[PDB]
Amino acid sequence: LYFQGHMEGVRWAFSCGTWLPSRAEWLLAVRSIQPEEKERIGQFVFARDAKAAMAGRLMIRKLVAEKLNIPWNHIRLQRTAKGKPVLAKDSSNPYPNFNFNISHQGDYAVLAAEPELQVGIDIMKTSFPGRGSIPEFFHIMKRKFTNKEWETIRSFKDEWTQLDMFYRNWALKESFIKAIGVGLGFELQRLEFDLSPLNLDIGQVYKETRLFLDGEEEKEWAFEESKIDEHHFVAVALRKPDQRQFTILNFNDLMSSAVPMTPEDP
Amino acid sequence: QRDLVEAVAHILGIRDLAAVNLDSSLADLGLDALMSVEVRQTLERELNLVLSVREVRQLTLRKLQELSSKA
Ligand SMILES: [Mg+2]
Ligand SMILES: [Mg+2]
Ligand code: NI
Repeated sequence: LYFQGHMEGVRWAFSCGTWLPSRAEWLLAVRSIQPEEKERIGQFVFARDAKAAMAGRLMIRKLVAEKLNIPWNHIRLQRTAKGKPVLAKDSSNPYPNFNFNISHQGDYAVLAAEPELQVGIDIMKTSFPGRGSIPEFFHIMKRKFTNKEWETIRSFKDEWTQLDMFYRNWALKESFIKAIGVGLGFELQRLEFDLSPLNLDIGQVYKETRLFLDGEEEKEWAFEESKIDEHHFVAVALRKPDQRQFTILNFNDLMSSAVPMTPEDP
Repeated sequence: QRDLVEAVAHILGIRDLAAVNLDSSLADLGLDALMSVEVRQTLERELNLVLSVREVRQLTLRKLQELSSKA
């Protein structure tokens, strides 16, 4: 393959929670994604969810279009049995290990992609829980973190910090879950993270948090933790198939390589 | 308890819910992974109902109004 070109990991964020597309721009977006994905996005009752899903899809296609140089119209995205987006086996892809993943919680849709490292991502906004109080919420969530994890979570007198740590510990678990592609069906209590360092500054990728699966350290797993802003935590779980801050994209970035896929339809 | 419907609305981050088709699925209303865990833990403790993920995803709010009335 003459036009080789060494590929590097991608870390993109898009603030969909403050993206306010016009009828025209949405329709642009909607036509730029795959038919099945259109219909789905169009089933979401709320802008919040539809925009996230949409930002997610536009970002994957951008990533493949740009990094794999497949013309957007010919990007064949699919999904594993358990719902993970994957690129079709038929290549335009001499990166057999090239994989990616998105998350969309809070105001952002984030995406990681790597050429070799198999990867999972999860973003989480520290927001007051939708039902009940924090303590109540944490109660509802007991069965999902280890005692040591909870001691760390309640180790802070401020319930916002507590929530911060909870969402962090959660995101770390999802990144891994999404990395391995398994779904909700994975007893999250099997996973214990040693959250390190406790206090994370914005504008920095922390690689120090190590994981224990079933009490044995999962030494084959790196975790990249950042706060893309003061309120969103992002975990990127990286396994070997055996520095880079997130880049805030805007709409035109998302569409830069877009070609319309589905026809005109009122 | 009686209005579990609200409790899961609030879990979904929906408020009022007067402006929500009760026939919308929880998926369509934006059920997160976290939300999923909450809703499922709520229907356990409140309704003694353990639901598949698929079940919870396809739960309508009307289908909730049904499941609390029955008691
Ligand atoms: Mg698509
Ligand atoms: Mg770029
Ligand atoms: Ni409440």
